[PDB]
Amino acid sequence: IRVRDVAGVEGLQQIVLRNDQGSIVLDALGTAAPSRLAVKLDWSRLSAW
Amino acid sequence: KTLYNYYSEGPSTPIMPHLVNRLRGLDALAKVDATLSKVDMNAAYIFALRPTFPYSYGYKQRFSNRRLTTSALCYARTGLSSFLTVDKTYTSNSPLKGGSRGWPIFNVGVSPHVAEPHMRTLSPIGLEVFNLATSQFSKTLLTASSKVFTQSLYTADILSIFGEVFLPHVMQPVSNYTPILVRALLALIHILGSGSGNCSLSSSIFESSIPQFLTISHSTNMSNRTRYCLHTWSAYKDMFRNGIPPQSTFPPTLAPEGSSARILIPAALVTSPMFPWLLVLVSSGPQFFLYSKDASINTVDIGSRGRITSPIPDVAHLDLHRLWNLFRFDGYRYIDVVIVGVDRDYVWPYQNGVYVHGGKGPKGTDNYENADVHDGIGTIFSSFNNNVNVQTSDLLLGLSTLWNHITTTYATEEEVTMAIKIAAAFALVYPVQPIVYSGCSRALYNHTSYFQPSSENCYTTDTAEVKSTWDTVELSVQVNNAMVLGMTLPFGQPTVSSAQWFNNIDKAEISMFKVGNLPLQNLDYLSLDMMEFYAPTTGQLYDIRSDSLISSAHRTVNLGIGYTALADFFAYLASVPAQSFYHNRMVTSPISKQAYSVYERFIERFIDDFVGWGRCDLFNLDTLLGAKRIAGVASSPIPWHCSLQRCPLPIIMHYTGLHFGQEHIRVRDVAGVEGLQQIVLRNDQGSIVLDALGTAAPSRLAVKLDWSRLSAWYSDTTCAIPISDRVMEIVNYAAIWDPTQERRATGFVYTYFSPNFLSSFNVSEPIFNKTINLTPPYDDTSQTVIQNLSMPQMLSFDPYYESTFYVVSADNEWVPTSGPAWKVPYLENVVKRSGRRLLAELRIASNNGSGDRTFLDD
Amino acid sequence: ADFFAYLASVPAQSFYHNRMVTSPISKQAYSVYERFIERFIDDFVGWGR
Amino acid sequence: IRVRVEGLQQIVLRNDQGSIVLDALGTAAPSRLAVKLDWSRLSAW
Amino acid sequence: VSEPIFNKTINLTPPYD
Repeated sequence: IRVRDVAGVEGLQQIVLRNDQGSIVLDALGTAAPSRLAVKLDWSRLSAW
Repeated sequence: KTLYNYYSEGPSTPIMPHLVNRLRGLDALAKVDATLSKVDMNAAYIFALRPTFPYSYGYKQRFSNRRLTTSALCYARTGLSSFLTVDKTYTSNSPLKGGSRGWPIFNVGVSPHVAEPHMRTLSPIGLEVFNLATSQFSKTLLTASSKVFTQSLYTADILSIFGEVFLPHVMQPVSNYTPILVRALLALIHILGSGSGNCSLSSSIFESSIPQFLTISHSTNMSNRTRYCLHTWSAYKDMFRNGIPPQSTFPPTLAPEGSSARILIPAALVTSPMFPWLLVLVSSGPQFFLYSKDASINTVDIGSRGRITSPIPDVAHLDLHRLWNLFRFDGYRYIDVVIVGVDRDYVWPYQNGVYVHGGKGPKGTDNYENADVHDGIGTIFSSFNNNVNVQTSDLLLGLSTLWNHITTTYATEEEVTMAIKIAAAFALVYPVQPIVYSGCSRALYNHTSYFQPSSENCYTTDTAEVKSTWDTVELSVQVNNAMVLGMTLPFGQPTVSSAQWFNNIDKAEISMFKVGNLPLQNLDYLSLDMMEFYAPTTGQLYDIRSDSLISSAHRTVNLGIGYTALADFFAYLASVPAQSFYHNRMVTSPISKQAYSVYERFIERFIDDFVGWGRCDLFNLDTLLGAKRIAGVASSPIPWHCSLQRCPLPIIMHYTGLHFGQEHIRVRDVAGVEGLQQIVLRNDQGSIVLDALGTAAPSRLAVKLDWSRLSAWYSDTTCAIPISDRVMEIVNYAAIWDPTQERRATGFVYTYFSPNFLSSFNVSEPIFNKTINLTPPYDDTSQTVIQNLSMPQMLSFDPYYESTFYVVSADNEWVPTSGPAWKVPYLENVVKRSGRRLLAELRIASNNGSGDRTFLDD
Repeated sequence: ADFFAYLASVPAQSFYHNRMVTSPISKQAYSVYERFIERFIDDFVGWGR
Repeated sequence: IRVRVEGLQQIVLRNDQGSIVLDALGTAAPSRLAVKLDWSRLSAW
Repeated sequence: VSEPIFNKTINLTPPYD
């Protein structure tokens, strides 16, 4: 379980949705779920997930 | 570098060099990316003008078994972002919750000092004129070189009308654009609003966000206007003898109103959006008043537990002033605007019905003969007309364009830096400091003159949730006047001037005393640069953030908050009591002027060491010593033991490096009497009456030799403030013993912030719109215990002479060297970027795929 | 200029009669495009852009 | 008997209305230990 | 005052009383 304070945006991804008029509608932060290959190379990723 | 380096560094023994070096380092860290007011205006504005200061909070108690908050997270902000008043057309007298009857005016004068002009390079035409004027002639009657003698000293027949008009300036080419840059920074910050979002005297009404729509109001009485005349170049030069207008027009600084200044602008630059902002920012102000278009949408009321009520109960009878309305600037009173290169049928592209001297006339005729004088900037371009609704982005577009043009073409890095530092002195506005008072223990009732608990200037208006017991201010007329008179700027100066607009009568009251002064902008430099007689300085910025108005404004607000924090630190070191800044500062104990005599030394040394401007323009005692005093407002019975402190403690720790962590709370068992003193009182019969234990408060010299003593002093004397009752836990065990007081026993003072205001700290950005949750969902400690963000007790109740005083045991069971028995609030600064700030950083640093920065990187 | 507008992703519709009332993409596109234009003008023409 | 550098103290007292009522200079009477270590201090006293 | 100009806005009163 992670308790980090975060000040540098490492590991973060911007999630954007835009309508047909070109205007942004969501613009939310997000973290990427690990792939099964990633856990195959490092099983602790599954524990973190 | 914010933490790790700076948050792990504490104060050093020579404290002024340490504080100045830290402030320089923090200014280098103040970074809002310039390519952010491109994709998201509002987020960039919020980041620039309303910074956050994250910190962690906790409490400690010795024998509790109750959970209590341990590592909470909060975001501390300072300042008024706008001002709430009764509307102009309120004919009633019933008090309105949050609506002040009037507002302060922070009147700024014209400095007697002149910004030092640095050297400039001439353009090819200026160089031609210089070479002509320095050439060798025979001065015979055959050529025109004799006309300087046969016609007049001021003849154009050798250097043209232009080289003749600009001859003194091309003999010695210099310029300085600091005054206009200062006015630009101030206009941006005052229109948008720095601070915490608080927008009232009520400490609980908050402005939802940066306003989106503004409305302009004219006032003949309050406004500080400039008179304008419009001429074509041909018409302007035809009103002087043999043509040839005067060479220099810069007036003496003591008499800017004596003559008429002129500005020479080519026809190409007139249509620029920066031109009306050029006429503003160099004139007197405010020439018009700015209000939020609708107060119901952008104002909220925050309860003591964080509940947000969007429509506050008296929206329809309130006006939300911008800080623009609270400041008054002195500049030029008469300005001639001369357009160069237009025909005799020239038409003023802005406001209709305005005819340029020598342009198109009212009847459709050309070569208009009258030089009409227009009173105020609003009588020309209609974008500043009365009752005009505008969106703030279009209003500030011209300001941003002006800043970029001047800084990238005419100014230098030194001018921009100096303008930022000067503007910081006027960038923030704070309310009168609220303080509470613990009272003293019943066991010491006969040895005190301050037995009962009390509070001063604690005003809240939320009725949705339960109100804190310390907030008992009733906003009557006299109290409203006193609280307005207590409001201060970052260096602590209050204002004596104020305005008032209700019923249907518009009235202003300006005093001779001024909060400060700004230098005049020399219009000759502007004319020379727009007429292209000086070479541009385009390659002399060296910084980045200087070409952008918004990044510079962020630097200015950061510096201004730093000024406030350092001023509070200095007031603590100088032992300046909070009451020395209230409305009745001049009629209470003589300690006020004595404290000023030390406070001024601290501020003057800081300003000389860091800013570099003339000190008297940025801080002086005139408004402090010119206090008016309201008769019908008696002061609360509180001892003068707490310092000035307009900022919460975490901000002060950010700017000074003070450490107030949990490691300073003492839990010793005590078996040997080390560090203890016996406090004895005897009556005239020789019998003992008190015989109490006590610990000696540290002297300022002791903390100067060891700054950790100050951290320990905070732990030994601070208690968490309760919500529902006026019984602080500390008074059950401890009291102050002051031999310099006739009755030696007192309680504790504790600068106050109120739970409503503290709930605004629960969100990482100051946006409050009924979808934000300010209530801590899994911690109920704040339901009964308020954070204590006050600076500790003052360490000296006499500005000049040092006398030891003590914390004594009031109950005879608690031993002072054992440690506190109450709840002790430790603190720590934390580096933490908000989610909104991280999203913006991803936009402009990892998802920025603009064509430039890819293809024009070479 | 056409090549720059392509490299700067300046849409064709940002030069129509209704370029201001259609989308906020237009102002951003102008901001990007003017940099290419000024850089070229200074590098080649030498006159004041 | 003295007839003519700084071993004195400024003694301050204030009342409830923040007003200084004494603001006077004073000098400390010697302790009996000081008299024991220097008997001329009693003569000065 | 630094200059011999005295009309109406000049403050000739002694500073800080």
